[PDB]
Amino acid sequence: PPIGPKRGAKVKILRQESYWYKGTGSVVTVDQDPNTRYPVVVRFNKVNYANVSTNNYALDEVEEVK
Amino acid sequence: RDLKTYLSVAPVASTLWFAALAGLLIEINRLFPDALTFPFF
Amino acid sequence: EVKIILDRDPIKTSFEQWAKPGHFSRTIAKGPDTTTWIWNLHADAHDFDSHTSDLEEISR
Amino acid sequence: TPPELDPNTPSPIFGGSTGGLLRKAQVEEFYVITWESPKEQIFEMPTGGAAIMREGPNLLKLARKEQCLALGTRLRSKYKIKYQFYRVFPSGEVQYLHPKDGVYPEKVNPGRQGVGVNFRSIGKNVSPIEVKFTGKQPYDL
Amino acid sequence: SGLTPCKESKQFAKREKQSIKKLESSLKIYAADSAPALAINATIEKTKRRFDNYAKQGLLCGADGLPHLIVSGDQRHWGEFITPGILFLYIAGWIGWVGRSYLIAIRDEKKPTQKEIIIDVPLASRLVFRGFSWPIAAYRELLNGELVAK
Amino acid sequence: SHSVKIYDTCIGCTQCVRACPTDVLEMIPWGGCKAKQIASAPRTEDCVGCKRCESACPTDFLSVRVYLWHETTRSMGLAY
Ligand code: CLA
Ligand code: CLA
Ligand code: CLA
Ligand SMILES: CCCCCCCCCCCCCCCCCC(=O)OC[C@H](CO[C@@H]1O[C@H](CO)[C@H](O)[C@H](O)[C@H]1O)OC(=O)CCCCCCCCCCCCCCCCC
Ligand SMILES: CC1=C(/C=C/C(C)=C/C=C/C(C)=C/C=C/C=C(C)/C=C/C=C(C)/C=C/C2=C(C)CCCC2(C)C)C(C)(C)CCC1
Ligand SMILES: CC1=C(/C=C/C(C)=C/C=C/C(C)=C/C=C/C=C(C)/C=C/C=C(C)/C=C/C2=C(C)CCCC2(C)C)C(C)(C)CCC1
Ligand SMILES: CC1=C(/C=C/C(C)=C/C=C/C(C)=C\C=C\C=C(C)\C=C\C=C(C)\C=C\C2=C(C)CCCC2(C)C)C(C)(C)CCC1
Ligand code: SF4
Ligand code: SF4
Repeated sequence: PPIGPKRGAKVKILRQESYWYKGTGSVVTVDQDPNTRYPVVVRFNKVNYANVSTNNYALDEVEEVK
Repeated sequence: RDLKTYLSVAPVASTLWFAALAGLLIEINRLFPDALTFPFF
Repeated sequence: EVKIILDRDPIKTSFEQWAKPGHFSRTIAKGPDTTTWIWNLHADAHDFDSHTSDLEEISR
Repeated sequence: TPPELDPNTPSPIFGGSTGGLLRKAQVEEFYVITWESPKEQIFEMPTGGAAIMREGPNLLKLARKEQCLALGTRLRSKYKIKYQFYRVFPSGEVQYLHPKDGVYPEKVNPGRQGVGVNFRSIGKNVSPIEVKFTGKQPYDL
Repeated sequence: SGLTPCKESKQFAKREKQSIKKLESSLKIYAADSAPALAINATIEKTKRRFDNYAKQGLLCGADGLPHLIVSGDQRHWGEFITPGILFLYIAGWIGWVGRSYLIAIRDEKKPTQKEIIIDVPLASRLVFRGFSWPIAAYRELLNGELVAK
Repeated sequence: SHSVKIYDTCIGCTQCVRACPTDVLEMIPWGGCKAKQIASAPRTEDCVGCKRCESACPTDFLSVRVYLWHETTRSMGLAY
């Protein structure tokens, strides 16, 4: 089947070291490629210290939230 | 001009707000000066 | 060469740009994402050669 | 592939500057950067003020390397030029530094092998106590 | 309350007396019918009124001759602290509650920061009087007061 | 000299390598991202520690880190 969380779905970050740690964001796409350590690119409404609004995460680093 | 209204409500909104507040406070004092307590109860 | 009076005709006059904070800079005209935006707006307000690179515009 | 070697090539026209080499060059190390110029051109010296590039091969000796890359980086953009720099030492041995692998570092090359990369990325490193008394350090792992 | 009421404090009376003599002294140079004179006589009348009210409102005084405030909660001095305070907390609560009503109205919108640097005055004027009944924030607290995510 | 590490969090943008003033990093083939490349610190002896690399990383958290260590002439940025 398709690999990760749906595209529309919003997720909760589990990185700990991420700026948007216990917060949420929406997934843009999921790299379908195995070997790729961190796919699941996500974007956030608010910018981080480095002025960027998107980052990639591991599969176990995100929880679908509703 | 929509736009002029837009210049306004910027931090000019702060000064118009505080100038109004300052005026109100000043008049109150002019009316009720040297008040160290609320004596109406 | 001969020295003379040289000018150009009207170059715009509107409140449109008053309604748009940080219009002079392309980076800061997009609006704030952090409170740093506000300070930068006042610190680059008079940096004319930072706004454009045309010497004629800066001089004017 | 083998690096280029030198050197007997001429150096650029300059008048003298105080930013030049010192005792460190004599007893520790010094660097040389070399390039090919299409025209005789003027450039800003990192150490000094202004110098004239000499058409053809050019040789410049600078202290510290960073000076070498700063000038070299400027050479790559600004004007299009190909440059290389080596570490001299005092004995006479010389050492090729940059590029060092054919191609520039920005561009991925197959010959290169990784150094200092941790496959458990993240800040998944262990607490300092865990390595306490173990010469190690958490990142080294 | 180791103090004595101001009405019956000698030091408190000496201060009113000394102050009036100082202003009256200045009164001498300006002669009578005069602008400064009327200005000084107005300060003197404002001075008498001041001390008169303090005594009138039962405020204790200290050996210094100056009123002192009781904030213990004692009933005779709520005017000194408690009454004005509640008044404050009402206003402070008002301002904060209205300020928080604006951000929530603004939050789900376009560029939310755009209305934080350029105020939506129609929206603000709509929300300002909601602070009048801000202590019915309590009833929001029974449900949607604060975020559960944290 | 200083210590510089890279992490599989790297996306191969290559910006640090472009940012470095002393040619410490370089890119090498890899298969953990779409760029298929990853940074490397094969010459940490020439690093100065200005962290221009870190200042240029877009990973949520830096994928390149610089741990300032023992000081050497090279790291102290001395022309004398
Ligand atoms: C350190 C940097 C920094 C900077 C530059 C700012 C800047 C700002 N903050 Mg932030 N803040 C900061 C740090 C900072 N903050 C920190 C560390 C925190 C804690 C996490 C906060 C928490 C915070 C909150 C909760 C809020 C802000 C808000 C604001 C904005 C208020 C603008 C304003 O006052 O207009 C003017 C404000 C008025 C009330 C003027 C009154 C206008 C009235 C209502 C309408 C106009 C009436 C008219 C003018 C009067 C008529 C009289 C006339 C006819 C005479 C401003 C952009 C506020 C905001 O977003 O704005 C909406 C907001 O609510 N800040
Ligand atoms: C003459 C040119 C000029 C000047 C002097 C200013 C000055 C200021 N700007 Mg503005 N700005 C300008 C042009 C200018 N700007 C233009 C052309 C634009 C559009 C491109 C902007 C867009 C802009 C934004 C978006 C913001 C500012 C803000 C500010 C304030 C910085 C925050 C601060 O002071 O702390 C404290 C703020 C105050 C103390 C508010 C009161 C200010 C008034 C002038 C004092 C009121 C006087 C009072 C009634 C009597 C004295 C009371 C006493 C107790 C102090 C400062 C007053 C920030 C701001 O004001 O935040 C609310 C802010 O968010 N500016
Ligand atoms: C002929 C006089 C003159 C002129 C035309 C300029 C013009 C300029 N300067 Mg220079 N400067 C001057 C004199 C002058 N300066 C002097 C005498 C000094 C020594 C202090 C400096 C030091 C200086 C520095 C370090 C910098 C400039 C910069 C600039 C450029 C942008 C500045 C700006 O945006 O304004 C913005 C204006 C403000 C943010 C106002 C800030 C308010 C000040 C700091 C405090 C005012 C307090 C007031 C005096 C009293 C308190 C009142 C308060 C309670 C309300 C602009 C080309 C900047 C640049 O990068 O050049 C391209 C730059 O970084 N200037
Ligand atoms: C922004 C502009 C637009 C906004 C405006 C819209 C709202 C409009 C509403 C305006 C209506 C005005 C209402 C008029 C009210 C009357 C004013 C009045 O009565 O005069 C003030 C009056 C007193 O007034 C007195 O009245 C007497 C009666 O005849 C005489 O008239 C006297 O002349 C007069 O002095 O009462 C007070 O409230 C003053 C009490 C001061 C309280 C201070 C005590 C606090 C100090 C100690 C506490 C310390 C706290 C620190 C805690 C931390 C410690 C660690
Ligand atoms: C003209 C001009 C100029 C200048 C100007 C100036 C210099 C100014 C100013 C000004 C100022 C300097 C001001 C002010 C003000 C203030 C006010 C108006 C106040 C107030 C307040 C209040 C209201 C108070 C309150 C209170 C009380 C009493 C009680 C409690 C506490 C408190 C404190 C809160 C110049 C040269 C630049 C040029 C241009 C033009
Ligand atoms: C007169 C009167 C009154 C009134 C009262 C009121 C109504 C008030 C108010 C007021 C207000 C409403 C106010 C205010 C203010 C504020 C401020 C003043 C602030 C600030 C700030 C700051 C300073 C901060 C800073 C910072 C930051 C921001 C971050 C972190 C760090 C820091 C901390 C630095 C009463 C009746 C009661 C009594 C009597 C009379
Ligand atoms: C009685 C009395 C006293 C004492 C007192 C006390 C000791 C108490 C207390 C107190 C306390 C211990 C308190 C607490 C608390 C808490 C909390 C936990 C809070 C909270 C909150 C909130 C959440 C709010 C919010 C809001 C509002 C509501 C309004 C505006 C807006 C805002 C948002 C800010 C004295 C002797 C002095 C004087 C006499 C009287
Ligand atoms: S800069 Fe950061 S992300 Fe870009 S390559 Fe170097 S490490 Fe990877
Ligand atoms: S720190 Fe400065 S020197 Fe050391 S690697 Fe990052 S960029 Fe190169």
